[PDB]
Parts: sequence; C-alpha cells; structure tokens
Amino acid sequence: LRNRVTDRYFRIQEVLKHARHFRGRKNRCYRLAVRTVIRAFVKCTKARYLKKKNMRTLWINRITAASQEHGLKYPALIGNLVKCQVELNRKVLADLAIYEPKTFKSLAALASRRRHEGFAAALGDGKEPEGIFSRVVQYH
Amino acid sequence: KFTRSRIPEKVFQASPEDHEKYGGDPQNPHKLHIVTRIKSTRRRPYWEKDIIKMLGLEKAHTPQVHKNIPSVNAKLKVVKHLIRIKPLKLPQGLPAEENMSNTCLKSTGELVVQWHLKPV
Amino acid sequence: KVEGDIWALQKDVEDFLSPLLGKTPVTQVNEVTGTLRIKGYFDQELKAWLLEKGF
Amino acid sequence: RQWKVTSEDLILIGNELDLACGERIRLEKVLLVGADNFTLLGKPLLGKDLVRVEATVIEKTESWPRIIMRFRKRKNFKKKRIVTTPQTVLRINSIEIAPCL
Amino acid sequence: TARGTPSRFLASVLHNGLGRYVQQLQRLSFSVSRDGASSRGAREFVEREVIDFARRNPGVVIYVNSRPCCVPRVVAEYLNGAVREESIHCKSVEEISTLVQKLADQS
Amino acid sequence: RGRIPGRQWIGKHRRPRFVSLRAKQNMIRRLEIEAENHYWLSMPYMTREQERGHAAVRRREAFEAIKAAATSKFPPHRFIADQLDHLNVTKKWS
Amino acid sequence: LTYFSARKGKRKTVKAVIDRFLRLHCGLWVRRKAGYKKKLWKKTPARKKRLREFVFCNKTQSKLLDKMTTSFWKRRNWYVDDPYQKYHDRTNLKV
Amino acid sequence: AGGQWRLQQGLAANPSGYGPLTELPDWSYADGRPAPPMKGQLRRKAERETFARRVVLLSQEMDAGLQAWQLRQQKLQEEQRKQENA
Amino acid sequence: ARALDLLRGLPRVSLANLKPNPGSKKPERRPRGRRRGRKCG
RNA sequence: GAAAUUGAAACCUGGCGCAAUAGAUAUAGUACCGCAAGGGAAAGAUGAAAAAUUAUAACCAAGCAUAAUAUAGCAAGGACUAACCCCUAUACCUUCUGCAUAAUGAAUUAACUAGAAAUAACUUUGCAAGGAGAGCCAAAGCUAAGACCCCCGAAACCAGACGA
RNA sequence: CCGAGCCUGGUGAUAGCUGGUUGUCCAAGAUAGAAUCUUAGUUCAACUUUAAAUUUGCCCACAGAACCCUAAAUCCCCUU
RNA sequence: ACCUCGGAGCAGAACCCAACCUCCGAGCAGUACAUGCUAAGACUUCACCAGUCAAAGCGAACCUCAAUUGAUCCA
Ligand SMILES: [Mg+2]
Ligand SMILES: [Mg+2]
Ligand SMILES: [Mg+2]
Ligand SMILES: [Mg+2]
Ligand SMILES: [Mg+2]
Ligand SMILES: [Mg+2]
Ligand SMILES: [Mg+2]
Ligand SMILES: [Mg+2]
Ligand SMILES: [Mg+2]
Ligand SMILES: [Mg+2]
Ligand SMILES: [Mg+2]
Ligand SMILES: [Mg+2]
Ligand SMILES: [Mg+2]
Ligand SMILES: [Mg+2]
Ligand SMILES: [Mg+2]
Ligand SMILES: [Mg+2]
Ligand SMILES: [Mg+2]
Ligand SMILES: [Mg+2]
Ligand SMILES: [Mg+2]
Repeated sequence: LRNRVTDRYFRIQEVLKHARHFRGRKNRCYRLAVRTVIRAFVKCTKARYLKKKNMRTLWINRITAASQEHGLKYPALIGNLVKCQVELNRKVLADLAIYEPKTFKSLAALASRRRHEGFAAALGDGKEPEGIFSRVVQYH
Repeated sequence: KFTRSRIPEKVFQASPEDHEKYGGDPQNPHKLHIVTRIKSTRRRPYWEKDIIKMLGLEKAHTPQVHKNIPSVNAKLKVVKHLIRIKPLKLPQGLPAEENMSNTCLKSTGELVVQWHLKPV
Repeated sequence: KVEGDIWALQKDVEDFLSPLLGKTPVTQVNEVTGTLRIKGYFDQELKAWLLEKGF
Repeated sequence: RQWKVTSEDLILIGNELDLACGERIRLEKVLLVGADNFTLLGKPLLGKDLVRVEATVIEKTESWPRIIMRFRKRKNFKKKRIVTTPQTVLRINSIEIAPCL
Repeated sequence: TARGTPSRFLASVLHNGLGRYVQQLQRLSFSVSRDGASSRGAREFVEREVIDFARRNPGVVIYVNSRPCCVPRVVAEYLNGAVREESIHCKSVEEISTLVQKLADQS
Repeated sequence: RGRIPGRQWIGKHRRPRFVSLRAKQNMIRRLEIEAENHYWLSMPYMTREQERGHAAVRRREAFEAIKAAATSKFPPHRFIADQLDHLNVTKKWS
Repeated sequence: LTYFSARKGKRKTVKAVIDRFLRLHCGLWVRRKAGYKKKLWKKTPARKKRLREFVFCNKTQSKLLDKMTTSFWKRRNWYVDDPYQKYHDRTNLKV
Repeated sequence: AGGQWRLQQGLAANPSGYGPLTELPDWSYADGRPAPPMKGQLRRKAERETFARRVVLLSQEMDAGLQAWQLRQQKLQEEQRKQENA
Repeated sequence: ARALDLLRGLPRVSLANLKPNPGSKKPERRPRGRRRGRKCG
C-alpha cells in the first residue's frame, strides 16, 4: 500500500449524520443507509409538488366549506369573484374566512348578487341596463 | 400507411356565412398572423416538430408573428393543428420610435402603441 | 518573435490584409511569447511588407 | 404572491430586493383592507392615495440548505445539489387610510 | 431534510422593526496570518474594505488576531450570543465582501 | 371475476374504453378554433409573384453574418497581466 | 498488430501490404485491381482495362494499413527512374 | 378559473400575464421615491420592444415587396409600349 | 520594458508562485466515480 | 527476423519502496493437512523506570445492555403543537425489448480488490528551411511534454516427479 | 471425488460466454444495411461525439419523373 | 429442404425493403477477330470486394441475349 484514503471515517459519518433518525439497522450500518438516504432525498424533492397540490386542494375544501355555511358553492363563488374583478388567491380567500367570517359573508353576498346579475343577463344579454357590480374597469 | 396529407385548396375559401361570423372583410386583408402553440410537439412526425421549431414556436403560450403570404402559409398549414392563429389589427398606427418601449399586447390580438397603465 | 508593442503590429497587418479579403482579420495574438496567428497563407505578402519597412 | 398582513407582523420573501437593512418602503398593491366593521375592496386593487402601507426591512438570510437528489433505478443515475436561496424579512410598521373616497 | 433538522416559528429579535432599527451583528473576529497563501483574500480584504466596513457600521465592533494559522477563519457572534463561524479559506475579496455584508445583514 | 386477457390496452381483446362529454367538449373546442384558423389564413395579402424577391436582401445579409461568426474562431488572447497575477499569491505584509 | 516486439519492443510491419500496395508521401495508397490475371477470355475489353488501371483507396482502409505500417515506410524516398515522383507531392488541394 | 371570462373582455386568461396586477411597481421607498424596475418587467419590456421592432420590420418588407412588383409592372407596361413604337 | 517594471513591484518568484501555461498539461481523467466508473468506456 | 557497419565512461553504502489483511510465505518453511510428491498459515504493541501495575485516558466499527412492544404496510418524505395517527411513495446493483418482480448477487462491520501503451492526430513550448546532444524527419516541418487502451472463473493439454 | 490418478512446473493457460468494475458536477447523444464455419461476436456502412475549414442545409413553386397494368404519397425545386 | 446469380408480385407512383412468402430461370449458346490501344465525365446491388456506361484522340471500316459465374497465395 502507498495511497490509501484516510478520511473514509468522515465521508460516511456525514451520510449517517443525516440518517440518525432512521429506524433499525439503517442508522447504524452504512450500506443500509445509502439505499435509504438517497431515496429519502429523492422523495423530498418531488414532495414539493405534493405540498403544492395538497395545500392547494386543502384551500378548496376550506373555501367550499365556508361557502356552504353561507349558502353557496365554491365553483360559483370564484366565478363571481373574477367576474367582479377581485384577484384574491385561495390562501387569503380561505384565511379570510378563518378570522373574519363577517368579511367572507360580504364576499359571499357580493358573489350571490353577481349570480342574480348574471342570470338577469342570461334572460336578456343586451337591451337592458347592465348589472351595477357586473360593470368592468377598462385599462389602457 | 401514414404520410404527409395534402389538403384541398377549396377548403380554404371563405363563404359569405364565414365572413359574417368572424368579421374578416375579404377586401383590405390583414398582413400578419399572431401565432401561438397549444398542442404538444410530442407524438407528432419529424416534419411536424421541426417546422414549428423552424417557425420558432417551441414555447407554448408565446405569441409570435408571421406573414400572410402563400409561402409561409404552406408551413403553418401542415402544422395548423398545433397552433392558434389570430390576425393583427391596430387603431393607433404603426409603432413610432418614441413609443417602442411602452407597447402592450391584448387577448383580442390588439397591439396598442401607448400604455400608460391606469383606467379612464 | 514580436518584441515591444504587439498591438501596434497586429493593427498594422490587420489594416494591410483587410482590403485583400474584404473583411477585417480576426487573428489571434500572444504577447507572452510575442507571436501572431493569422488564417490563410500570406507569408509572401508579409515578407515583402516587413522588408520594405526595414525589419 | 399574496399575503394576509396587518401591522406589527413579520413576513418573508424568497429573494433579494437590493435594499439595505433598516430601510423603509411603501407598498403599492393592496387587494383589500378591512377594519372591525367595514372593508375596502378594490377592482382589482385600491387607489394609491387611499392607502399608505409602510414596511421596514430588518433581516436577510441565506435560506437553510435545501438538498435535492435526482435518482433513477438500476441504471446508475444519481446526483446531488445543495441550494441556499436568498431570503429577506420585512415587517409592516403601520397602515393608514385616507379620507378620499 | 425537514424532519431530521429542527424547525421554528418565524420571529425577530425583540421586534426590531417598529422602533429604531439596530444592526443585530455585535462582533466580528477575523483570524488571519502574516503567512499562508490562502490568506491573500482576507488580508487584501483587511486592507481595502474592512476600513470602509467600519466607517459604514459604527455600531459593529471588529477584532483581528493576525496570528499564524494554516487556514484563516472569521467568527461572528450576535446580540443573543449565537456564535456562527464560516471558513474563508481560499476565497476572493469580492466573495468575502458579500459574505461579510450578508453577515452584517442577518440576525 | 371481471378479468381480461393479457394486457389492458392491446391485443385481440382489451378493456373497451368509452367516451365522456368532457372529452367531447374538449376536442370540439380545438377544431372549432381551427375552423376560425381556417378562415384567417385564407384570403392572403400578397400573390406568389408579388412576394418573390422582397426578403432576399435580409436572408443574404443574415447568412453572411453567420459566415462572419463562423470564421471568427480562434483561441483567446493571452496577457502578461493575467499570467503574473499568479505571482501575487505570496503577497505578504512587511 | 504486434504493437511491441519481444527482442526490441517496437512495432512490426507485415510484408503483406508491402507487396500489395504503394505509398505516396501525401498519405495516399494505390493498388492493382483484383481479378486482372484470371478468366480474361470471358471479360469484355472495357472490363479488363478497368482491372489493369490502378485505383486509390478509401480513407478508412488507408488509415487502417497506416496504423499497421511503421514510420520507416512513411518517409520521403527519392528514387531514380521512378514515375511516381510527380505524384508523391500534391497540388491545388483546397479543404 | 375565469380564464374564458377574462379573454372575453380582452384581459389575460392568467392575470399574471399582463395587466395592473403585475406591471405596476411592487415596492417603493417610504419617502415617495420611485424604485428601480424589476427584472421581470425589464425582460418583458425588452421582449415587447424586440417584438415591436420585429413587427415594423415585417410590415415594411411586405410593403416594399408589393410596391416593387407594381414598379416592375409599370416597367413591364413601359417596354411593351417600346415594342410597338419600334 | 513593460514586462520587467512589473516584476520589480511584484513579489519574488518561488516554487509556490510557479505555474505552467494553461492549456498545456490537461488533467488526467481516471475511471472512478459515477460518470466513467460504471463501464469505463 | 538479422548481419556487414557504427559505437557508451564508475568508486557501493542510496530510495517522492512498505509499516503486521502491507512488505519476503516467514515470529517459520514452524504449527497443521497429506502414507507420499507437496501444500501451508495465524499473531506483537504500556511506561525513562514494572527492584514503579502505576493508572479517568476519556471519548469512535459491527454486536448488545443502560433503554422491549402499541391498529397500517420498502420503513421515509411533506409536515404538524404532538413520535404514531393524515396525503404521497412498487428497495439497491447486474441483466433485459421491458423488472418490486416470485430473475441474479448481497446478514452486517473494518481492511484489501480491478483501464498498464504505441505509431497517427490534437493542446502548449522551443527553434525553423531547417529541426534533433551522431543515427532520425522535412514541399513548415522538426524536437520535447501531455493525456489513450481492467480484474476474477472453467472442463482441459503437455513435461518431470510421487504413490499398489 | 479415475471416460482415466495425484503433486509441482509450463500457468496470471484460454474462454465471442457470465460475474462484478471505487470521488463530485455539466453538455451532446438510441438510426438504413452488406459480408462472415456467421446470427451470444467482429470489420465496414449509417448514426452519435470532439476540435475545426468552407458555404450553403432544411421547409420547398410553376414545370418535370412509362408503356404495360384505378390509392394515400414520393423525388426534385427557385422563393419564403 | 435450402445456402450463388437474374426476372415478376408482395413493394401500384424517385430509390431501397425482408419472411422455410408466391412464380419463372441461369452455371450457356451464336456471330466477328480493330471482341485493338488510350481517354473527359458519372453511376454502382445500401461499406469494401466487385460490377457498370462512355464523349473525344491514335489506328481502323465505309457485338445479340437477362442471370449465363469465382478473390488472395500457389502451380
Ligand atoms: Mg395547480
Ligand atoms: Mg393481464
Ligand atoms: Mg505478514
Ligand atoms: Mg458502536
Ligand atoms: Mg398509510
Ligand atoms: Mg413497474
Ligand atoms: Mg455501483
Ligand atoms: Mg427475456
Ligand atoms: Mg428478488
Ligand atoms: Mg441468469
Ligand atoms: Mg481441467
Ligand atoms: Mg493439442
Ligand atoms: Mg498389498
Ligand atoms: Mg481418488
Ligand atoms: Mg483471463
Ligand atoms: Mg442532455
Ligand atoms: Mg433548395
Ligand atoms: Mg453504393
Ligand atoms: Mg469516338
């Protein structure tokens, strides 16, 4: 022997340092951790898109819930919001229902009024005075 | 077997019914086609994917301009089923040199020369 | 073996060989070794150019 | 991205703004502001003269080391990378509204 | 990893936002050497920018050991006493300036 | 009960997939805008022999720029500055 | 092909290609077309003259035997009464 | 949601594309000074600028091609008069 | 010359200040790791 | 696979050789195995003083105790106030058209274990119709350097010994 | 443990066949076929890669490409 | 049973295209003896080996068929 790695002790310890919380013989031995440490790291990467999808769909359940408490459903709700030009994402729309249901009631009342305005427009498209809240702002 | 499909030119002859629908007057025809991709490049022949790359529409939801002339028409005709086409029309004349930066596109194919960014 | 300011020499040959090719040369220089590297054989032209200048 | 915020509250952003620590800034965009008994919603946002949302920058970190591993099975495809994205901590010092309406 | 690493709720040191802002970096302790080729970045950084760094931040206090060291170090402790050491071994002056700047920025 | 022979998507017998109004509504939208396309790329602006030689100048000068870019290929320039800055690693105080 | 010998540890050229081919210093190799000495009675005149004429070699098979040969066979040789003197050099070759 | 409605009025299907939701400055100094432009806003303006310079190049070339034909036709009608005059 | 007046101000040359022309001695590439190690080409 | 021919310059006491799975097989051809030819090992470590067993040297592999178990599932990830409880997730390598595959190998830990090189090119120097410290190459080439080419495994064949 | 013993030596026998081949990071990249005591392989072709010289490459517009015995297309092709 | 070569369909329309897919054939024959020598330019049985066409000039007169066959060393 002329050339031998002396710091083999450390380059494996950093691997096991991240894998201390593993159960069984994985945290103790090396090769058991090598199979699981990269797999645990791989699951960490693509779990972000799961964190996005899970938390996104969770906000849908929350806003769908507060709407049903006030007598509406989520698909009709956001349709009236974007029709009435309010760009509030599902985070604040959900979080608003948590702390000020009085405000979310106004959002629901604002949304329900746009539905009746839209149905009035369904009866007569034009040839009538447009809805007061259905009126839009023109940017240029 | 599957090969390049030649299209009859008679199909691309607008009738008076089509004229009243899309509002495109035949006289005074527009000059430029706003092009945008929706369908994926994958699962298409080699000639369909390189043409749209030769047109420069590898990116989706990216408006890109082409000419309204019979030569380029043959290109996006064979790959017409990969893209959207919309004509170019503007009220405010061509973009002047002073208003090169403050331009802005619209969903209706408009290209406003001036953009001061606040409502009436 | 360019000695001194190579940038003055490479600029001279660039202006000298420009009209022959119709484009400015894009040659390479190495002031450490004091060398030049010019595309295309122009030795007979560079020889007469260096002689009439007196190098 | 949106945030629900008030006064005397912290907030983080996943990038650098090129602001020195301790400087104040006036935020332009607000979708709505609301008090105990009313709310001021925009179309989409509120006017400039209506509100004045001031916030101070206090602190800037490099993000904690986020590790990523791209792996494929039985083909010897694996790789590592560690990122430390820049982060900045703001705080909304105070919010006020104008009588103009 | 999130589960292997500890976590916390976001919070500032004694609410530095409302009142007068205070640079929450207390002290910097540079460990350079009169020799060692790796210390060229730290020494040239001591020549040019550490002077201006002190003029820019009168609040922060700086110390320089200038003792024999195979590897230069820079130690930084804050008001809370949280010590954080980073290695400036074989680093350019531009990187060290940005490094000391963000250390001054963070809490 | 309810198995199928072999693979679910090939062969003499596979799982018979059926259509939903969602997919129907999706595809009619794609070909009806293609009918809007079919109207627009008709009625051309110029004729074949009109647009013959109008852009040959740009395509020529553009290709000549690619030629100049291709010929412009050499190693980078070397300097005494960047060579002797390596000597400064042993810069040390008096 | 016999990269290192045993008595001196050098490449060894086989005398096969020596008898079959000939080198010009530019890197070219020629050869006599095969089948030029067999069954000439049945061949048309256009065929036998095509066989009598020399032929060059592709770059690959030329490169192949070039790997085989040694530097001694690649040197410049100034023979007398040699018609290949006009062809050892190359003239008017661009790219 | 609402993408079909937004393009009905002419707005972006995604509000992040264009409009006041993104194009305005997202922060300014407390003293009322204007903040520098954002990197997203700069590349968008450069994209629209090259887009505008491109469209002007595309239009003028077609106009040059149209008139260049009619100038050739006027030359064509000219030399036909020359034929009968000879 | 412009070459020598730099060296008088620049530090003294030694083994530590020594380096070859970049591009001459390219680094050796051994088959150890993920890239080459699997089959070594 | 040549030869004719040509013709070299030293004192030996040194190592960019190894440090107990290395280096001779070796503490020794010793133990042990085989009637025989022959095959063939393993190991030790205090301190100046052991006519000082003084004396935290204490902390480190696997393996265990100190300290068993808690509905449910590649042993984890996102996380969460909270370990679990929720959503997500078909081990590693080889092989193959294609594998969680119920195809191969792997109990685990420590140590050892597997890409050596020539013309011909290319990069960097040097000099230049010359180059190279005889010899060799040459219609800008020549000289020098650089990087480029793995291990384990059979039934067998032959010669000479040793055995009824 | 005799379809011909066992030991050493030639011997690191050879094996187109299996087994396995060690640090990090990035780019490009599966591609017609011919011959072979040849189909478990190899040489060439083609494809792919590196560093370069030069200029056309690709899509393609009218025209053009068989009698014999009524197809989707294909080849070439200035423009764009 | 087949192993090489040529023609037709599969392969309808530039080229190519396999199956122990469907058919018909070849391993010659006949007439001259310039069936002599050289030479531009090109194709090529998907590489190579091979196989092909040939202006013009010297020198002369005034080839058909489709496969119709075989490298190197050696003699
Ligand atoms: Mg989503
Ligand atoms: Mg099945
Ligand atoms: Mg030993
Ligand atoms: Mg232990
Ligand atoms: Mg579960
Ligand atoms: Mg599977
Ligand atoms: Mg491996
Ligand atoms: Mg299989
Ligand atoms: Mg298994
Ligand atoms: Mg097997
Ligand atoms: Mg045997
Ligand atoms: Mg034998
Ligand atoms: Mg007896
Ligand atoms: Mg026996
Ligand atoms: Mg072997
Ligand atoms: Mg890639
Ligand atoms: Mg062309
Ligand atoms: Mg061919
Ligand atoms: Mg003739």
